[PDB]
Amino acid sequence: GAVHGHRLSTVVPSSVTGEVDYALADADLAFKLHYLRGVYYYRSGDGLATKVLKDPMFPWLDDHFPVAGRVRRAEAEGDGAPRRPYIKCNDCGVRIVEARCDRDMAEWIRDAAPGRIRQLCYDKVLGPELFFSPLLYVQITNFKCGGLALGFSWAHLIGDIPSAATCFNKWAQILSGKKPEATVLTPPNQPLQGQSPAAPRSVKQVGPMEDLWLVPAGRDMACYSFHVSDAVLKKLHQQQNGRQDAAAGTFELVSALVWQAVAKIRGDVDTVTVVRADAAARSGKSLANEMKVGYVESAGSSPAKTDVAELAALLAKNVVDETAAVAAFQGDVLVYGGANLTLVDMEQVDLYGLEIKGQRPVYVEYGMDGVGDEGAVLVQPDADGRGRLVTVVLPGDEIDSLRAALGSALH
Amino acid sequence: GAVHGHRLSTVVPSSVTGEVDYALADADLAFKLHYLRGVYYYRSGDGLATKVLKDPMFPWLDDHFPVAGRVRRAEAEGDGAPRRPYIKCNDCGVRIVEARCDRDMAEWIRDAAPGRIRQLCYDKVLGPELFFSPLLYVQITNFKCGGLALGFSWAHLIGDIPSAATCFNKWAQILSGKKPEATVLTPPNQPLQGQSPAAPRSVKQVGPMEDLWLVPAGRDMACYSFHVSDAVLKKLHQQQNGRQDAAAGTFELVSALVWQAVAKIRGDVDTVTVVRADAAARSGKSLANEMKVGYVESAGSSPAKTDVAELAALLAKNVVDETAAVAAFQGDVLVYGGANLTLVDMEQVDLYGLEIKGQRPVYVEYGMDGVGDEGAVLVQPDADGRGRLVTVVLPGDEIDSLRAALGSALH
Amino acid sequence: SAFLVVFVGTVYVMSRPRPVYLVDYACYKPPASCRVPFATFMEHTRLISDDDKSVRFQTRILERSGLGEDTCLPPANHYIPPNPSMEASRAEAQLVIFSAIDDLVRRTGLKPKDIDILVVNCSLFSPTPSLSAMIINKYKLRSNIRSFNLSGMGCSAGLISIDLARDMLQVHPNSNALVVSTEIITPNFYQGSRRDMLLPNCLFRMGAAAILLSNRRREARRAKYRLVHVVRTHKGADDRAYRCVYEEEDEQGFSGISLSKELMAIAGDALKSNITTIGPLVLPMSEQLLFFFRLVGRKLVNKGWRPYIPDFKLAFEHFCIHAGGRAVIDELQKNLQLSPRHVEASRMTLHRFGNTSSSSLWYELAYIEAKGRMRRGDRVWQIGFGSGFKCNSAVWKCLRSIKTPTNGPWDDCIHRYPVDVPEVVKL
Amino acid sequence: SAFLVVFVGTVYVMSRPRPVYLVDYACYKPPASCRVPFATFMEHTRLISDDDKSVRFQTRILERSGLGEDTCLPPANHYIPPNPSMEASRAEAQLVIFSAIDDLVRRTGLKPKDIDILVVNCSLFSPTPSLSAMIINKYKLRSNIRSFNLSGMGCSAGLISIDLARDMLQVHPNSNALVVSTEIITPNFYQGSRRDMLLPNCLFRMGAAAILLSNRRREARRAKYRLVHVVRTHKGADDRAYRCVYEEEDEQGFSGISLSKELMAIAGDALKSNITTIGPLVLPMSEQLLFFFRLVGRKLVNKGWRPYIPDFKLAFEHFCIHAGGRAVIDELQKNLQLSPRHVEASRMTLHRFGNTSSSSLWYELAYIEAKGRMRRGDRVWQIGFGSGFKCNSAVWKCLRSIKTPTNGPWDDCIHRYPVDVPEVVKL
Ligand SMILES: CC(C)(COP(=O)(O)OP(=O)(O)OC[C@H]1O[C@@H](n2cnc3c(N)ncnc32)[C@H](O)[C@@H]1OP(=O)(O)O)[C@@H](O)C(=O)NCCC(=O)NCCS
Ligand SMILES: CC(C)(COP(=O)(O)OP(=O)(O)OC[C@H]1O[C@@H](n2cnc3c(N)ncnc32)[C@H](O)[C@@H]1OP(=O)(O)O)[C@@H](O)C(=O)NCCC(=O)NCCS
Repeated sequence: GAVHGHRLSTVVPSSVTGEVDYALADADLAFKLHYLRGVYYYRSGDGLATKVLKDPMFPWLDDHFPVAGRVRRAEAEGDGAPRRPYIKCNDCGVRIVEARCDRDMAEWIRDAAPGRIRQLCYDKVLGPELFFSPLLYVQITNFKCGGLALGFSWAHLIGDIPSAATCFNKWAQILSGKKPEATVLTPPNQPLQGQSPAAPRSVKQVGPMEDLWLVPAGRDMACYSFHVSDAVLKKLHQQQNGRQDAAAGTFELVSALVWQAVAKIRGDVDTVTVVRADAAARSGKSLANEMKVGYVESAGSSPAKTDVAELAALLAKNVVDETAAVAAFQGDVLVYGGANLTLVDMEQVDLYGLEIKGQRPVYVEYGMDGVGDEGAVLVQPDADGRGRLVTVVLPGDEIDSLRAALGSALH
Repeated sequence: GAVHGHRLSTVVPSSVTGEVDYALADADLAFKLHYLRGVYYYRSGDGLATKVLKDPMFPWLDDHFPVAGRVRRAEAEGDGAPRRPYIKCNDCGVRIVEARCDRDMAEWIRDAAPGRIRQLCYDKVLGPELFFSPLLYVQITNFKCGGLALGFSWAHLIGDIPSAATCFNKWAQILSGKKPEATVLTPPNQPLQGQSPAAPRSVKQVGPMEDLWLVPAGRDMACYSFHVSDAVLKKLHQQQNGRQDAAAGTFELVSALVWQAVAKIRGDVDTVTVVRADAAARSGKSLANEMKVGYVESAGSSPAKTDVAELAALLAKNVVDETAAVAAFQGDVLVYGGANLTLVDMEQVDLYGLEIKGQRPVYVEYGMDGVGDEGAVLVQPDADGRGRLVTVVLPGDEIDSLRAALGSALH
Repeated sequence: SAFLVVFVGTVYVMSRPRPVYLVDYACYKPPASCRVPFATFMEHTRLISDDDKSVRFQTRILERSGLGEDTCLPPANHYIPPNPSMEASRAEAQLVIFSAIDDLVRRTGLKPKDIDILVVNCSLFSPTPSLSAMIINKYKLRSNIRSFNLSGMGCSAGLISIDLARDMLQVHPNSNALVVSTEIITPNFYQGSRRDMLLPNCLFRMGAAAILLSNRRREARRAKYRLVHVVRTHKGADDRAYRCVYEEEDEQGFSGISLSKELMAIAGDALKSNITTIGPLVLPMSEQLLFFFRLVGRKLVNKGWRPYIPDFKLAFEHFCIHAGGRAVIDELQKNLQLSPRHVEASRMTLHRFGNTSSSSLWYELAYIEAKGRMRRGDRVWQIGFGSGFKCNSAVWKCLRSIKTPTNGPWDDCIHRYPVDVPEVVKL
Repeated sequence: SAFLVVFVGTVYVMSRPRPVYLVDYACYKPPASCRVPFATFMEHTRLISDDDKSVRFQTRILERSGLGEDTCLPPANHYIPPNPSMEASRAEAQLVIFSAIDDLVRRTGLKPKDIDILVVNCSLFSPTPSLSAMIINKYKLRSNIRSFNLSGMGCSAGLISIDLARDMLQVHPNSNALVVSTEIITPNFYQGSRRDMLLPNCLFRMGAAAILLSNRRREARRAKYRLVHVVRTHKGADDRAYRCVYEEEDEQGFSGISLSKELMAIAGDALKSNITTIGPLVLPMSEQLLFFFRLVGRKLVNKGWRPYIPDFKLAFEHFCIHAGGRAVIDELQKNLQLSPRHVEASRMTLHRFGNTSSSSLWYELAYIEAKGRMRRGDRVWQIGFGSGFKCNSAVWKCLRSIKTPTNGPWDDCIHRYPVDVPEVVKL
């Protein structure tokens, strides 16, 4: 009942780009150890053989030619204590895996075992051959009923979650016959005179590994997905009575609910970071990790016995943003679970904008690879936009206990 | 260590024989369940690649065209309860197996392990697809030292041991450049008009097998080779002193020695049959089973403590001939080890007559296959032509107990 | 003035084509050390295939196929299983080709440095360098030779090579053309079990032919035949007749030719589409006018009278039908109402040599020579059909009467032919 | 009288050879969805071969190969690993042929029933029915068409097909010949690890050409070139030259083309043996008489003076050297002393399209047409070398000046050419 027949391929830019050095920014290299794992389910894949899904990728990669590039390294000024990487824009391409599944797709949507995102999207990283590792992978599975599951394996080095979701929208628009927006990538990034010796409280400076940009697991991290309905956030709105409301009800109480769920299984969950996927902080939205990294301390109230609205007000209005300190730090960062449990707010993105012909996706979930040693949650909107969808990536020992410690509030 | 790389092939007669129904004698149908497994070793196989060994097989096979035939079954006149087989002389051919071994050949010749003929010639019989089973298998193995071992697997149906050995010598005479003698097969063998309803005492009739012309073993029969010298021949020749010498000590003393050796491992060996391969009774040797089958009872007394000279004088001149009733008997008679131990005397045959270029063989041992639950010994001349060589075929659990009983007398 | 007969003279002479002379030809006779009887082919078939369906089908086809016990296979189809490589097939191409050119050079006195045109054809096997560069390497032919390699053109590329050398023997004068036409059947062995792809396994045997053509006027006394007509009919425009004989790969990934079920009707309407473009050329005038008078009789009385086929027995003395199969020959004998003597070369070449190659026509010509029936002034017809359903034809005219000891491929067995070829073979 | 000029008139006219005009030709332009750069070729090599010895070789070859970034491989070598079947290679033959003839039919007004000669060549791929029968089935050509499939003759069969269509048009009057020169490189991919058999993996790219030749007098106002000379040189009699380019099988059983180590010492001496048999034809008398007046000067004075090389820059204006590799073009620039403008067509064809086929000369001709440098009465030299080391050459002469928009295979990139082609690709 697993996927098989992994036929690999490569789609390249349709035009020669010449010698180009897309120089990565400081925040580009601060997020290099993480990997977006995103799949997009569809109720029908008729008329969608893997030549009409691959032929729009040649004009799509013309506008996004650093995605088809490869990582190289330059030389330092004096002795080579740093070696700043850059995406060499040779037309080296991105992998197109064409798998197939024999199980029914709808019964795989109704699943509790955390093995969906690891199976349905191709699990490679910027691996041991760092100079020959693609920055994007597409897995196109076909089910027994006839569904379609476009699974994108995006590398967080080149661009973040808005710059990944809109980049996939810009391919679905070419597939739908539309004309996408012309993407800027024109102002070249420059190294800032930083070196940031005051280390952030959101990070954990790992050892400077050479050619494997994937901090190893240690634990047994797995990507479990659960959907939260629209009526549950109404129950998250009938608790903050008699006081002022500064919690953004679309994300903040949803994060505090799973924070309270983790604060019955794990004791030391005191410090917690967030990474704000804000659209207003997209100053020159080209392809860049424009996340807002900020940690939240709970100095007086422990989160294990405190109500979810109080944790919501603690996380929302009391944040210490350090998104420039993580950029100015000298690499090897691992912000997705370095010291604290991370909460990602990627709900503002047009996640269901992967219209192939006129087909809205029926389920869109994201997962992460290279998550740190405390875990991560990934809130994201559902198909109708009423409720939310949370894919939590726990160390794996706490998955089945979260099924009991969380199902009481959902039921 | 073991033989590998079995490359099967097929050589056919060089001229079309047309449709020829080569009828079989009753003595040919009596011996149809046994199989000659005889290998011929060589110190050097230079100039003997498997084309110059295969091209003389085509002018050899049209000389002996019923060897390349296949067994069929005619329809009876009245009720079809008997159906007489006949070798239909279509040029289906004989198998050529071209294997190799990375072992030193001289160490394998001096190996006391009973599995040597099982590996060096092709273990196939007239199998369950009886109408398409080859009647002869040559196995040509080449050694790392540079030797050669022609392994001839001969079906006893078509011809006996003189009629196999002289046929292989007739092949080697064409291979060397000589001219072989007139291979007569001109009088057609006819079914004799004798029924013989009483079974002979030298045999045990097995069940009426349909298409597998091989009795299933039950036990784990193997063939052990031990060289007996002419000094051991003269040693037993000084034991019939003070008596008249009528026991032909070229065969009789050795067969009495192995009978005395098996009469401390098995208790009831008092009646032992002897298949006499006489050269004076070869009335028109064409391709025929002109053996002499006779059972010998040991005068009531037990051979457990009887001397080998008394056993020689008891087994030589006191033979009750049954070779005219084992042929006239109808159906699956199992001569070689059916009800009595068999002592075959294949020593007068031209066994080292495989002159290939000028090359005498260094070692020739014959084994059998399909031997019943009583055993079989096989004397044959050794390389000097003075002593003997015995390949004894025991159940397998009697092999190593014979090594303790015969090693003192051989010394 | 006497300058009115020279303008119907030398102008007419310079408008006449050069004659193409078949000097001799040397058909390769395979040794008896490579023959495959019916019984050993059946025993090799039911030893590598476990199913009792694809052995019971080849057993019926090889029974009712008209092949005999003298048909030969290369020294790689004798193993169980066969091991065809590119070094065991090219070594089989250095055997059937070179020992057929050597049988031609010694019997005509041909010098290799006076070969100007070389046309080799082999359907499946086409290595790099080709089978023409192999002959140029072997016999050390000249650096300005016109070499060609017509590969992939089926079992009718013998007459395509004949027409190619003939149309090269009109542009270049005083030249000799070596035409080699083989079929290397070591990689032509299908391995799987598809029932439409197992017919080239049960029909294709060893065979080769080296042909020496020349347009020199000195060779008018040494040549045996003069080439008169070559008529080509490529029926590949139909979709059925193009994918009829068609090389595929099955589900296991084994290559092989696949013969369709309607191979017979596609053939018989490509033969008669070649007969109606050779009837105006080779028939007598009386038969043509009688056919026209019986053709205009179905125009005014009733739309379709009885079909009057012209008698080709009064237009040819020898018929060389390409020995494809037994069913293909006796339906062409059924059409043209041929005698059993007329199809006797094609039946006994199918019996002796099997369906060899595109060069079965030359073994048939050597049969009707070796029987001593080839008088001078006789007309030869060579009907050859293949893949893409090109159905080419050729008309030769005998120059000198051929002696009975021919030293060809039929010499050791011409006194045991013809044989009664039965409908079935007893097994 | 009045017959004093007729017999030196119309007798000479009936001895005059028929002219063969190149009407038009259409090269296949592969789409940019099938392009293979240097980087993805390297990343595809170091994912199916774990040994870093047959990868560090590919690095040096494709670095110093002169192939650019727009070279195209078929849609079966884009997979990791490639899955070259027969269906994926036959359906790739239906892409590069049927969209190169359709570019020729729509630009010439050619009818399918006005095709009388069809000469297709493709070295490695040769299916059954032939590649010519595929064209006859698709375009529905006539029943009596002269169809020839020259398979196995290597990368120099692009001019063997031209010479064959030349000689077939001398026999048949008022006919149109179609010449398709391809290389179906889906089965031409080496699957092993031997170093000598890995050079066709780096250089062989996609390409085709569909040529229309005719002998009609009406095709002299519309046609582009007239065929002057075709000179064939077959060095296959030598044993070093025969087995230089050889289709072997390696130890693991993977077929492929095995180039020898002395590839340039044979291709420089199979080509300078082709210069001497084209010198008397194409040079002026003022070069030839000076050449043998200096050649008699090294006969009686001493055993060889300083060798004067005949200027072919005074004999031709346009050179189309076959784009085999970079190391052949730079040494032919050394011997013949050509300018970089003369070898600009071959270098930019190797850079844009790569070592395509036997039809790289037609992409070079489209280069020197698309730049507008092809005037009236210009002489074109097309040197082509292959396997068996046939080294054929051809000389054309332009009949009408070609305009700059030519809608061929160069249109989108002719304003960015020529480019500086470096020695090593910096990676
Ligand atoms: C076999 C051949 C003798 C004709 O058939 P036949 O054996 O004379 O006669 P049959 O009536 O037995 O033929 C039909 C049988 O063979 C099978 N058969 C015959 N041709 C078949 C084909 N092309 N594909 C599949 N099955 C075929 C039929 O299925 C039937 O077997 P079945 O019981 O499974 O249905 C054979 O010569 C032939 O078909 N033509 C050969 C032509 C050729 O090879 N041309 C190449 C040109 S050089
Ligand atoms: C490919 C080409 C650029 C040569 O590249 P290059 O830069 O000259 O490469 P070199 O041969 O000097 O590189 C050295 C290596 O080449 C290898 N090599 C080169 N040609 C080889 C051949 N034919 N077989 C085996 N090895 C070969 C050597 O094994 C050597 O190994 P190394 O790495 O240990 O030194 C080109 O000049 C060429 O080889 N010509 C072929 C033209 C052609 O293919 N013809 C087309 C129609 S046939």
